[PDB]
Amino acid sequence: ATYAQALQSVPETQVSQLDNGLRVASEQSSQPTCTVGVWIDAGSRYENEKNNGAGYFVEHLAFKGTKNRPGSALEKEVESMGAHLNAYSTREHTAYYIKALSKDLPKAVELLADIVQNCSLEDSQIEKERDVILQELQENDSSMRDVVFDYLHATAFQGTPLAQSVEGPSENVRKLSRADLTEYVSQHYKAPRMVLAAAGGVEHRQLLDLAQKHFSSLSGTYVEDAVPAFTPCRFTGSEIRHRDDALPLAHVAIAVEGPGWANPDNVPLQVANAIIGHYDSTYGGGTHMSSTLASVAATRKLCQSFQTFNICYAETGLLGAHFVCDNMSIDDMMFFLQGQWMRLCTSATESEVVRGKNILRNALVSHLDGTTPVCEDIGRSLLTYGRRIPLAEWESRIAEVDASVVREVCSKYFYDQCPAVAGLGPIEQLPDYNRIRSGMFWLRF
Amino acid sequence: SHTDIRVPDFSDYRRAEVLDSTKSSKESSDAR
Amino acid sequence: QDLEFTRLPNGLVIASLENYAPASRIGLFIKAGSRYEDSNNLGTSHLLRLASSLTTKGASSFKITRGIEAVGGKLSVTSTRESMAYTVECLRDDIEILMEFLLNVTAAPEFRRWEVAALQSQLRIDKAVAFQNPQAQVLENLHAAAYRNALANSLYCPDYRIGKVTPDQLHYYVQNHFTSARMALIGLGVSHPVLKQVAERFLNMRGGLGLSGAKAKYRGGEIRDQNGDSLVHAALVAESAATGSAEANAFSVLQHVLGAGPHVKRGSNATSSLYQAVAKGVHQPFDVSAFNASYSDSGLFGIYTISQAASAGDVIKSAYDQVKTIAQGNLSNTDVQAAKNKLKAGYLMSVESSEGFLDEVGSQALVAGSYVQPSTVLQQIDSVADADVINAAKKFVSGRKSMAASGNLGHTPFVDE
Amino acid sequence: RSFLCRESLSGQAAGRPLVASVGLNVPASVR
Amino acid sequence: LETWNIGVVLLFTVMATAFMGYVLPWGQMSFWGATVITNLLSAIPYIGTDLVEWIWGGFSVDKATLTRFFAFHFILPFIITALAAVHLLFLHETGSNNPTGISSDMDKIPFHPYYTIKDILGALFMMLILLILVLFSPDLLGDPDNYTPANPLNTPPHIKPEWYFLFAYAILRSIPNKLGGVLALVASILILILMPMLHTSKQRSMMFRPLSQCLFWMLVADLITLTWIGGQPVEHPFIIIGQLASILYFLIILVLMPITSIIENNLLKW
Amino acid sequence: MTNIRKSHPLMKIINNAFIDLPAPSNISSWWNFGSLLGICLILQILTGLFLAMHY
Amino acid sequence: MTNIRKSHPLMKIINNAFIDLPAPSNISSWWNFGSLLGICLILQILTGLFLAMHY
Amino acid sequence: WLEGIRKWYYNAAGFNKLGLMRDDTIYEDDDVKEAIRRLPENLYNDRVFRIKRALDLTMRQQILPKEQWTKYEEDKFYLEPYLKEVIRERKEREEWAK
Amino acid sequence: MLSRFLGPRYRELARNWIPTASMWGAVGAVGLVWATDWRLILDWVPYINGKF
Ligand code: HEM
Ligand code: HEM
Ligand code: HEM
Repeated sequence: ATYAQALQSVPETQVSQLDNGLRVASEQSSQPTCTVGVWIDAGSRYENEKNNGAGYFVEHLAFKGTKNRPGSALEKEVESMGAHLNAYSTREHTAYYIKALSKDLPKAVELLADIVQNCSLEDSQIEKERDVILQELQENDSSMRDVVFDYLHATAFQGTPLAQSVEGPSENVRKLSRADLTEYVSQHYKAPRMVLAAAGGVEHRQLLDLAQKHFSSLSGTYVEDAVPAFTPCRFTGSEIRHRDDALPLAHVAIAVEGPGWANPDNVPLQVANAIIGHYDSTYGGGTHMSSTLASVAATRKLCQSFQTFNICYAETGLLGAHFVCDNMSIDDMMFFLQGQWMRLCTSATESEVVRGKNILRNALVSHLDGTTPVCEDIGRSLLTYGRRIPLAEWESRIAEVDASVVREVCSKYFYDQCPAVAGLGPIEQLPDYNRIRSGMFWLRF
Repeated sequence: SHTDIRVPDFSDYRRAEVLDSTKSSKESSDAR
Repeated sequence: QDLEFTRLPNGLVIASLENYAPASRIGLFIKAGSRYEDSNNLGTSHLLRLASSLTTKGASSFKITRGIEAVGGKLSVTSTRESMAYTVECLRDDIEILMEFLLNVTAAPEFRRWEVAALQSQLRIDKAVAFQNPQAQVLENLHAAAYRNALANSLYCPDYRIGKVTPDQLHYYVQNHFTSARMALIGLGVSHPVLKQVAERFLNMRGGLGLSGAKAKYRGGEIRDQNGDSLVHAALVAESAATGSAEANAFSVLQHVLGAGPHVKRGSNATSSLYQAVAKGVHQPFDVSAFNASYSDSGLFGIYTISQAASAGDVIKSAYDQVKTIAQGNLSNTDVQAAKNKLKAGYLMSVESSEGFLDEVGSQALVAGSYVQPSTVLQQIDSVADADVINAAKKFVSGRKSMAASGNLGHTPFVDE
Repeated sequence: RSFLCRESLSGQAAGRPLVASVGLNVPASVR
Repeated sequence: LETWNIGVVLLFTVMATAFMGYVLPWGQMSFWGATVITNLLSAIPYIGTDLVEWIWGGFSVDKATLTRFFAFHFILPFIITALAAVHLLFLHETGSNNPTGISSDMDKIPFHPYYTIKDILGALFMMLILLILVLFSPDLLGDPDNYTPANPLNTPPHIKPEWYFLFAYAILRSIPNKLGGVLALVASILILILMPMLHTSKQRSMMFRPLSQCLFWMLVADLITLTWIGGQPVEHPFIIIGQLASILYFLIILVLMPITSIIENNLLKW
Repeated sequence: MTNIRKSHPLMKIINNAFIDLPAPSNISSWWNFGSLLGICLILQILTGLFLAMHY
Repeated sequence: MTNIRKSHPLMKIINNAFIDLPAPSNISSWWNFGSLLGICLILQILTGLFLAMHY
Repeated sequence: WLEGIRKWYYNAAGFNKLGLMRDDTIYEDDDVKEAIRRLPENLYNDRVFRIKRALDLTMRQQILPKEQWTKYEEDKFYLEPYLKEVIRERKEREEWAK
Repeated sequence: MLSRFLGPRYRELARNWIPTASMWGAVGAVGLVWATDWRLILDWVPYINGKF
């Protein structure tokens, strides 16, 4: 049973669609557990400056109380059958998923229907929840990677809804009344923009009939006329530096415009990203890792941890790197990291491209291990691509990637493109934006 | 507090083409 | 499409399952760890865990790193206080190369002097990074204050041994605790015959049961350290049973009756009796959870608590009183059913991931030596009655205690009260 | 991370013995 | 490598400066040696002729060339000083090499109390030699015909350059092909650039390499032979001796030394 | 409070050049020619000047 | 492995004196003259030399 | 035979007169420098002292008495295994980069 | 030396940098012809040859 044989044997992703529009998608297997969740297309992108932070508030109040389950009773039902209920809200998607046994499927779907629909939104709990978010804002302020990435988004997509943080400024969260949230729920928690996903010991017919008998009350209209449209977001190459010398370590994230969820150029670029690799001070590979940047960093003890990212939204993305290093390394990595990118833009050997392809295949096949990652994959893919990409298709697209393709796509996205630097901490040594932009092009090429 | 960090408007200094919510940074990158 | 559990004459147990998954993981679980560390070789296990890439006999460090990376596989050495689990994952068409790599690393190392001297700094780096989470310090001091020896030894090299672990210590540890009898070879995504071939080809050099470690004795002391953190991390435990007994399952059920780990994100733990009991009382940010640790010969059971510095004395007290109520027969059968359901779900849900299943099979092979399907585990869990939980609570309450704390201990009570 | 809320603090307690893990291309982890 | 290459550049600059300086006093030797040496650049293909007319500032070494060489001889030594400073910088980045050829980082002594006085003694000895030369026999290393006003309509019986150039001039005379002669003239100095590459011996110095020691002294004797050959006119048997010496110089540097080092390592188990 | 020998910029350069520069112990006489070159250069720069003053 | 601009000895001096030298960001045009003088010096050294070849 | 020529060469080389061993006279390139770093402490200390004594003798332009000359038979080969391993590792790196 | 630089991926890098190096050489050739004012070549370019 070779790799290829296993790929065309992975269960399918049967997809259905009720009349209201809610797309039901399941993925049967043999495990006695399951993971059923609803992936809505809410997020900070669909939020104006007046109500930014509504999605976070709604996610907070989702599990608090319902009309049918008054409150803690919902938590009691979730805990009595051993299910773990979770929710994650991002800049584009917001989802609720219950991790429960296969036998508890009829009850779990009912619980998700109650949350996404008959949410109480009691004013007393709103007031209680108002402080919690404020505390969580300070906690996130302590999370230096998160604040650096929020700086990245703010300075890259400036003047666009994407620049808005998911949690929202700590002024909107102090005025968000019940009225603002109710419009968010009635305007974004709609059936067409919803995917009921499940994976594990789930039967697609069972999921379809449970959806028909529970989520039928979901509405597809948009009240009077208001249909929140998709606003394309401009990427304005800029920089932001919040220099705080008290911070022990300096975080710098630099990213250029990457593609959207469409534009198969993601597959080559990811391979290119895999060639750059990722490093942490506790790796153990040392001065032997195949990635040139990782080997240099380990040899000279340059950084504490650098990671390459390919954050991808519907029409644009932030493709680049983020590294954590001391005060007297920030410039040096700016030399090497950029020096790495241009190498892939001018001379990418087939050997390292094969290595990147293998790394990408491993990442994809490993990330889809376990019911919860599979459910997340289904819910995210149905919203981004409109269909779950089978692993065989991923394998084919990876196979079509070679050295010339990587060079072309990198030169198309990396070469001579203004970056979106964002730095925090003792970032004095961080090269000036003109120096970074100059480093974005090579005088040999 | 990091969520309260909003970039000031640069529309005064911004260059002609890149002045809107339209993408204008990929297709007009070559021009500028 | 099933799990074979062959055992060799040497003692190696080869377990293999062909799930026809796109990827494959091979794990070598050795019954070696901190508990098998005498007073002179402390920290050797930590260095051995860190020395997963040093130059072996037939594969240099450069070749090992490059070969594992070209396939894009991963090589982890997950370790506990009683077992060290080497693990390698990659695509099923390439598993043989990294199987050879893993077998060279685990059965024929060289431990060159310069490379070990280089790894000495990684020892400290890893210890600091792992200790950035307060739970690490408290959980380590808990064993240090509970067990006289054996399990008391830390997973991390003590500060005075950083820079002193000689290669001779590593060689002694390998050819004393890596013998065939105390190892298990588990494979997910691979066929049994090839696993048997690689086993009898490489792991057969080392035979016997190896140097057996000593038993664990319950000292029942305190290790309290003050480190300025506003949050106090207290942990009060008592000698529970050892895994593989009905008492162990009773203690496990008691853990979920008391409540351990949230189930609803940003929830309130309605069913958790500890959280509800403490809530009546301190109106401040806190957390309290039952804590069960099951080892080969002994085990611990108690309460772990994160609280504000001033209110800690209440949280340790009130939560403790809650267990007292359970000891006096205040456990309704409904809570027993809820705890059994939570425990069954938690077990079935930890074998969900392929890595989780691999670790479960490795632990079963190392400790018991025979695979048990989840149905039998659930049957054993259901065999637990209320009287067994009520005992377990009696054993916890009416036994010598062991407290480990952290943070500003101005108001944290001592074990005597 | 700094924790100053019940909801954020929830789950930070420990109920299973400490288990360390290091890798070759994966950062160190603990549980 | 850096210090050695900078040294080669310094050698070229010093040789050019000395050539121009000897042109300055406008003797018979001066004028005629300048004409003979500059006329080599006519051998360069294509541009060569133009180049000569460029450097001559006209059609022959004349009024223009004298002042031009004066200005160049004035400016060049300061460039030599700058290059010497760069040379000392590069050498200090690594430290000097002892006669044994082995790193001496353990037995290092401060420069001031010891090598300043050693260098003072060296300067005293060199001043002794130079002052003997100037005070007792000044026109020993020169040529008497240089004490005659330059007359372009008559040449001296012999046209020889200064002594420190004859070693190369003989090489020039070896090859009848004029362009080949100029190329060998340049290569005779540029060989020092390739010299670091040709090093094949496991050891660094020649302290423990007797075979290479005999080879090195063969090279020194060969250079002395070329210097002697340069002075004598182009007649039997100086022509054949000059060809043999010129061949042997490159044979020793390029072939005999690396092969000797290769045999050398084999003679010592490595 | 410090040596102006090893703190003043020019004096620091001179010190690292030929005052406290670590030199090999067993340097033979053949190395003296290094300085014997520089001194010659200085002399050549000196006398040539006084020649260009009447040439 | 390392940038030549900040590892090569001569290039290190050039970098620390003309490339990565931290200069104030608000120096007016009056600070340009320090450059011009130097350039003028070069020009004076240059043209004068070409004057020395026919004077 | 050949070994007689090799012994004659060892005698005529001269590094025996200084108390030096064969490996002390080797040029210190990057491979040799890394090999020297890799040496065990007890060998490294003797290497450093032998080198320093030799430099002292050459500074005073002297040699040890004939009795304290490293004999050809007694000329051990301490740096050879470490240098061989270092060269092997470098060759592996170059072949992988190929 | 040359043993190390003779490789599959080394020739592949050479091939990658062939266009840039070749047309850098073209840059040099055009600059040399221009600065030198090489009449032999400049007599064939249409507009420029009118200068002579
Ligand atoms: C302008 C004339 C020169 C001056 C002023 C000069 C200056 C110096 C000085 C002062 C030293 C240190 C003393 C010494 O080791 O000898 C030195 C070292 C050196 N010079 Fe020169 N030098 C000149 C020409 C050359 C030439 C022509 C070469 C060869 C191409 C050269 C190559 C070296 C080398 C290799 C060293 C290091 C010697 C060692 O480490 O043992 N130099 N130079
Ligand atoms: C690099 C060091 C120098 C060398 C090797 C050098 C060499 C020479 C030589 C060989 C001559 C011809 C001597 C003769 O007539 O027989 C000469 C002449 C001359 N040099 Fe220099 N020179 C040097 C530096 C300088 C400098 C720096 C100057 C200007 C300050 C200078 C000015 C002159 C003048 C004016 C003459 C003509 C006077 C005469 O020839 O006697 N020289 N030089
Ligand atoms: C510090 C920079 C310099 C200054 C300020 C300077 C200034 C002058 C001035 C004012 C004159 C008179 C020009 C005239 O009246 O026509 C002059 C003439 C001359 N300078 Fe300079 N000079 C400098 C550098 C040099 C250098 C480096 C050289 C030699 C390479 C040189 C060679 C001459 C010569 C040969 C003349 C006479 C020809 C003439 O008068 O134009 N100068 N210089």
